[PDB]
Amino acid sequence: KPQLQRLAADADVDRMCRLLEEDGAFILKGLLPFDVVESFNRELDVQMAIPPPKGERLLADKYPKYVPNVATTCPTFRNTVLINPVIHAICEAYFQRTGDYWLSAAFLREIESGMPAQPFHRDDATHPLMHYQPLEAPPVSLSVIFPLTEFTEENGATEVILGSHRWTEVGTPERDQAVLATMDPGDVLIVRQRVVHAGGGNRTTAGKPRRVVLAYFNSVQLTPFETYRTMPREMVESMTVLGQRMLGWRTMKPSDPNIVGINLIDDKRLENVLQLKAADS
Amino acid sequence: KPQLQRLAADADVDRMCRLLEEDGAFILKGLLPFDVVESFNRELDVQMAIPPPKGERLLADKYPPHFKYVPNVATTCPTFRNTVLINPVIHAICEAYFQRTGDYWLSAAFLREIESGMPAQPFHRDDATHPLMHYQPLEAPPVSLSVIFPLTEFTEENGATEVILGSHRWTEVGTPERDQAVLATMDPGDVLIVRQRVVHAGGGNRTTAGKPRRVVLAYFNSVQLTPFETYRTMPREMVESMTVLGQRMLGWRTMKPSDPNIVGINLIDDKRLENVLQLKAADS
Ligand SMILES: O=C(O)CCC(=O)C(=O)O
Ligand SMILES: O=C(O)CCC(=O)C(=O)O
Ligand SMILES: [Co+2]
Ligand SMILES: [Co+2]
Repeated sequence: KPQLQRLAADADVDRMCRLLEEDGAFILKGLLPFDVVESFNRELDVQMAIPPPKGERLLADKYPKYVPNVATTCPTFRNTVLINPVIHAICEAYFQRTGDYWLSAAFLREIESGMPAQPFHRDDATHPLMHYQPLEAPPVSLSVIFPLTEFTEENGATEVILGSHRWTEVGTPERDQAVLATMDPGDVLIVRQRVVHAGGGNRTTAGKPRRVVLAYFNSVQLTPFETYRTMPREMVESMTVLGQRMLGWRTMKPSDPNIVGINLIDDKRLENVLQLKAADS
Repeated sequence: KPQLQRLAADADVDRMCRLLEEDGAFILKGLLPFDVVESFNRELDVQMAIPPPKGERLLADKYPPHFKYVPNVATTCPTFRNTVLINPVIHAICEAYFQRTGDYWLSAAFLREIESGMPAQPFHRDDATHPLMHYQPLEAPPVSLSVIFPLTEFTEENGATEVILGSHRWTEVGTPERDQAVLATMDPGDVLIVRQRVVHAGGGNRTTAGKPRRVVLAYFNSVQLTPFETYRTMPREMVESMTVLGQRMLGWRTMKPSDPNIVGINLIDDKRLENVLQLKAADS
């Protein structure tokens, strides 16, 4: 079976745009240096050391390993991994027909030994209107998957069904129609809208949990699933302009016919109503 | 030639949804009281009195000088925020119309005040703020609804909004002629409700004496779509003054798109936005 193509971090973005249309996904090898991986990894340990919260938990009081919206608690994500110039090179070429994009969610899944595999899916459930966009329409969503520990056949490496954005519906494919996304920490797996995929769980026995940070970059026409509006101004203003636009703190622009912009108030740019400073203001 | 159907404010909502299905639009007669209309205009007058720009006007700079514009009236006009925006007949229509998509909220609400001698608007669909709407099949769950408020009477002379009935079924907006449209001639207090994908335009003000035409447009869209105007800079005493419904409309609460989204949207820290904010509301 044709496997996921592996490209170097400085590969040709024109080539990456062809892989996403042909196969539906590709892999960047070693996009992020290991010490950025280790920084992010030690910042998530801090979060998994947080006391259990004495209130509701939307996806977590839903179940009997989860770190939501990692951009607000891990400075390594929001100030390094969020603004990776290769990723933004891929998003600009990918989103060229639909316009500006921003971060709709970024969270952590940890999969301990003995956990079952994840069902086949598309990342289409949060904004169900995507279910009804035809294949030829400008894409509105792009999945960016960061292995924080090794992805293996044995620990549940993500399974991607190549070319499956051409199916109208998911149905119920069998694990054997997919290929594995084995990767080193620092690698990245990019997944096109409508491509069927599934985490593999962790059939192992010895205690080594698989770690994956999942970032969904959507058209700015699509409401961010995570709202980053409660960040402190002081944390917001030490980000770059690029980061603030991802986290929804600036006015944005879908491609024409939206000839004005989006996320604005007082007929002014949100960053000017708030008089927002930025690290690269 | 068939016209827009005027209904009673107390009309069955199935009747309303039905007319949005085949005609694409209809009018409610006498939804808002006159006392509600006159103070909205007073508040708009307070805002119209303000000289407008020492600089950039994102929307107003983008369109010819054929109208005057007051943006995001929910933040400056108490009558809209506390009465018009939470009108139950408007919400009965929305809850029935957005049944398949789940929660809806307010993408924008603004005043248009059109001066005599301005030319007619061109026939558009309101699928430009979110261009992905062009691509939904007609039969897919709708994600946008336009609510058009006469703040003066609408007449053939002042430019009552021109609606082409059934135009949401067309493949393309195309090259439409004026007498394809029927006029939403209305009096202050009525409401024009216009389904997604209906082709339409504001008329030219061909009056010679009297006050300009005023219309307030409110766009309710699925909570899946990003609001054009963001109400996140309203004062906390102002937002806590609103009702739960009013706060859900203006983006201050976690919302729920239909399944397969079984979690929601507009949340943080895996909790509801209003919980994280300890947000009081007027009726909870
Ligand atoms: O766990 C993985 O590697 C896949 C996660 C995923 O695709 C999801 O959580 O939707
Ligand atoms: O409907 C009206 O009269 C106002 C004009 C309009 O529809 C628009 O600006 O989109
Ligand atoms: Co997924
Ligand atoms: Co319009």
